Amino acid sequence: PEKRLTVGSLR
Amino acid sequence: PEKRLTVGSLR
Amino acid sequence: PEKRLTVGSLR
Amino acid sequence: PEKRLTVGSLR
Amino acid sequence: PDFLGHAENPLREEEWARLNETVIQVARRSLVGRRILDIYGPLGAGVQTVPYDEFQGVSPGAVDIVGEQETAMVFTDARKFKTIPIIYKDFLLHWRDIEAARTHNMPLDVSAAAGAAALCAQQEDELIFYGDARLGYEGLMTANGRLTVPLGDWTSPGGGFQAIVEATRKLNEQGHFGPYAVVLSPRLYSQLHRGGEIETIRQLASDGVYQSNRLRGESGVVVSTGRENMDLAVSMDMVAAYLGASRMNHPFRVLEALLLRIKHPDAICTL
Amino acid sequence: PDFLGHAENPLREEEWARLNETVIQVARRSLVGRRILDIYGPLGAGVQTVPYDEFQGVSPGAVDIVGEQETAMVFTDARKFKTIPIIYKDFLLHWRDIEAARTHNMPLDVSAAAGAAALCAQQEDELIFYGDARLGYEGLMTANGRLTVPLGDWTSPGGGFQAIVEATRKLNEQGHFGPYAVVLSPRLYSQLHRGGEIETIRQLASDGVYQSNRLRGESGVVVSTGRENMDLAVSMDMVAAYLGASRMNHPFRVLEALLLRIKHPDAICTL
Amino acid sequence: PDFLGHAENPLREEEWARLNETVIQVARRSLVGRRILDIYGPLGAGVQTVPYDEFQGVSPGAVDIVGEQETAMVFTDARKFKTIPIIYKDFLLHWRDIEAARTHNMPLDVSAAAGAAALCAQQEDELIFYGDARLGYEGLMTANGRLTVPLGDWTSPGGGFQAIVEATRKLNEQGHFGPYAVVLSPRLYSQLHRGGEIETIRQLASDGVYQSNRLRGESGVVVSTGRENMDLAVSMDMVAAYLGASRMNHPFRVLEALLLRIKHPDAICTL
Amino acid sequence: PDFLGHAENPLREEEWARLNETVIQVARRSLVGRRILDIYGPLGAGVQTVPYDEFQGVSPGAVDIVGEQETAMVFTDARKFKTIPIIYKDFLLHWRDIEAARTHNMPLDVSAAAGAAALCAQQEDELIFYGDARLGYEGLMTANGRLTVPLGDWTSPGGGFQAIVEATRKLNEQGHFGPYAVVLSPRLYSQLHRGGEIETIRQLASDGVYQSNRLRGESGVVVSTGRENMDLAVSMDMVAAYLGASRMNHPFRVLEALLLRIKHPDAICTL
Repeated sequence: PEKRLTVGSLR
Repeated sequence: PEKRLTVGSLR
Repeated sequence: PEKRLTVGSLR
Repeated sequence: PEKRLTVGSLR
Repeated sequence: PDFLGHAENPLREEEWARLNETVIQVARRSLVGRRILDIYGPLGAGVQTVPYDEFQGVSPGAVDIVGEQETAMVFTDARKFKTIPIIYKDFLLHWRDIEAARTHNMPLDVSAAAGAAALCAQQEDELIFYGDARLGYEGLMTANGRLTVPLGDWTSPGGGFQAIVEATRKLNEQGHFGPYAVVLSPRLYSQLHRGGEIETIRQLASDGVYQSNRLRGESGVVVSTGRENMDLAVSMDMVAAYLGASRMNHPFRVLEALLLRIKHPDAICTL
Repeated sequence: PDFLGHAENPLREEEWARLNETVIQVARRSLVGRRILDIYGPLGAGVQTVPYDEFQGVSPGAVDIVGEQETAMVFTDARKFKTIPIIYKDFLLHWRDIEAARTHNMPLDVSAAAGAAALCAQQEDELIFYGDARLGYEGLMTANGRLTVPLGDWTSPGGGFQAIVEATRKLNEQGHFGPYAVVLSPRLYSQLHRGGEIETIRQLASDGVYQSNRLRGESGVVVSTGRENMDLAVSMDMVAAYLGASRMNHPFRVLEALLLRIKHPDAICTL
Repeated sequence: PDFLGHAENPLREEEWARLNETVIQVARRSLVGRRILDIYGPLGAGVQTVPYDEFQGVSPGAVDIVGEQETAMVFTDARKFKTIPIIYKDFLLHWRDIEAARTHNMPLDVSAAAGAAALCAQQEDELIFYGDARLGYEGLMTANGRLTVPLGDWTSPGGGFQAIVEATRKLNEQGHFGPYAVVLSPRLYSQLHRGGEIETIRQLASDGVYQSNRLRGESGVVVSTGRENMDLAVSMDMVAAYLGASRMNHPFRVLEALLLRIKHPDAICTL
Repeated sequence: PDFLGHAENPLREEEWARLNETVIQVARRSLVGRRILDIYGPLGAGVQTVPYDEFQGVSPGAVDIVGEQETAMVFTDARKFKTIPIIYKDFLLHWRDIEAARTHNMPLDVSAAAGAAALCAQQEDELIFYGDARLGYEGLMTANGRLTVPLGDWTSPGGGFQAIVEATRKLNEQGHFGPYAVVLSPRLYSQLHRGGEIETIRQLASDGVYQSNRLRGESGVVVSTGRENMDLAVSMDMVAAYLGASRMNHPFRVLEALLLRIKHPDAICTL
């Protein structure tokens, strides 16, 4: 239920 | 816990 | 409590 | 107590 | 039977997933802005304002036996707390298409979703590289103190590398020594490959030389990648939301909440 | 309640771990000078001076069959005991931001800490590769007896290998035969890749050709990596400390205690 | 590990004791004023004022077999209740010095503490001899009813004796008789020192012939040493107090609360 | 409290291990003669002389059905039995540094030991490549029967190859078929490395090319490194011993017992 960014940063 | 004195008068 | 290097020995 | 060559030849 | 009413969740978990992977892969290939700069961690949907920081002036640090220099960046007299905009696009899904996929037991057609996500990512790149100019946001090409480096002759092989050098030197004398990221317009990016120069530029950058379609005309920016110079605050990432239903169809919105904050305006150098 | 009372260590656990991981990641991902130097064991910051041994003008001999003839012995020409400087950067943290992170469960903004760590590491590289002339310290590129080698025709493909081989030759003639490590300015370092020379230099060095942005327009150093030729005395590593609590804000300081001692000045050659 | 986080009491009992002995010995060898002035017993930190008394006029008293003479009642002519100021000075102690002391098991360096003690003793002597004026305190040079006497023919043989004798006569006429103390500025101190004056002054005055730099270019006083004529109300003696931790340091301050009360202004004669 | 006594063993086991491994790494890194000399087995400290075999002249051998052809005998022309010298070097450890390690806990530094080991290796290489003329010993470039070959000017392409090939022709004419190794002074070694000729020389030699500091400005040798041409005798390798304690300073000495025996002097060719 946390934020869980979807598309991870490329860097 | 005495208030005490540190440097006594030189006199 | 020892030195416990953090960032080091990067070689 | 053996001969025990320390700096072995690079060869 | 389900399409006879105004449905809450028209798609089940299978096609919701398929949509999520579709959007995430399309955007991941499409994006050229995130690669340049590190994102700030996910704040959440509620957050709408973040502290916009400015750090004009250089305090490179101190060397001392006793640590008495006392150096420390000064907060700006008034924190501006810039607000977080919303980047979005919309696409339709036909109800007959949904029911056909359900009855055929076949993968659902998400071409409209992929197109909407690509357009939203392109608009994100436009926002990153250029200010909105109606919202008042500040872009990489509109920032104050861009460190403009003149572009004289550019087609001789030496000149292309020289211009990047000179930009590096400007960043040096302005105080930034961190790793460099180079973003180039498509024209001069393709042109630079004539003499193998691109690899040398990439090595000088040490973090990546990429190309953006949105840059118009000659457009090269060298930017210290490091945090405390530029950041991307993400309130919520690329998602797909359901915009009710009209005319029995199903409109959806590809959604993301991003804000590019340029903490130190001297960390960028345009050409 | 935490606004009103006085207490230690504002940030709690998770946040302390976040800060520590951020600073150590930044340090490791930024340090180049430490790549070619073997660090003296961690002193613990209690020690503030180290023996500045200078093994110069050494004497050969001692070929006898029964131990006669004698030797001059080995000792530093003169004990100096130079002191270890402190490299630090101060950043500030608002209390409302901390409590917003506490309540809303958003990640805390560590951009200021990351920037302070990066700038402190950059200052460390500055100190390592250059003396400051204000604290009586000495760097690699300004030392006395640096065994300079002329670097004409660097642009030409043959020259870069030549200059490197010549620098090696000088090191050998003087004494040091060690596997070498090179450090180059982004101009030179970028230029050699197009030629193809970088593979040659890598094979000659056998321990690494590296890029350091702290160097001049056209300069570089070839060094012997071995211990007893260079040392990085370490008293205390990249750490974050709390500068008390003034006016309800929260100042922190990123800290390093390093000193580069070149015991044998012949192991360096500049370009 | 303790250095990183600020603490209320960084120093241990041993370092506190070392600080106290150092400041005590500096005060003991520095306080010229205390040796003459008798000191009222300390009161504590809580008390901030003392009853400032006046004894204008002298009642001879009487002797009788039974004691029926109704001698004049001796009491304060006007209560004033002056407030007790604070004399203080700030010195700085470095965390690395404390850590080095802890590691080497060596006495802590208190040079700054000694300097602060010396300056605080100088300020106390300044307050005693000349009043601050802004707060309206009254000193030896600022007293009312000082019985000013000329000092002509200085540096001529016997000049010092003549001046002191005349002052002594004036004091006798007022009715003050005890052991005299003479305090002189360095200039006329040496001017009488040159030819045997000091031994005669020491004998006739009978308590002291002291030198103080706090006096002006050419001045001196011949106070009556005995109590009731003058006193020194004390709240708290030379102590060292910790003013928090700032910028990874340890600022301390030498503290005293002293107040010179000249109970009988006729006991003084200036030059 | 060893500083008030003639300490027997100042260091303990891990310090001895550190010293031994440091000198071992110094030796392995530094020896270049031991790369091309096969070493006669470790004899020990007891042995002080070895047979010096002279194999002047070539006996081709015999082939026959019956095995009775009476081929020329191969044996030492005259047994010599020259002794094995001692190559040593003295470094020093300060008693205050010892005390500091014992209580202060700072780590001991053996940079002086590594420098002494390097100088001992340097003297060993000098002995191998050159005689001393004081002990009646012999080196590579001073022996009788060296088959000297003139050296055409280098910095010209193919000059180096022509020279080594000539020298090879001379060696083959003297009936030595052994694979060779080329040892060159740094100057002409760099001159050869300029034109990329080291590939051809290395593949012709197949035993490697090595550079020696000791060789003069313009000097070089080609040797057949196989046994029965040259041998190195080793009574005792690099070992660090305690030379008592004078001055209260602790002296140590690195020892090595070597002797080069060029059993077939025709196998070496100088330039």
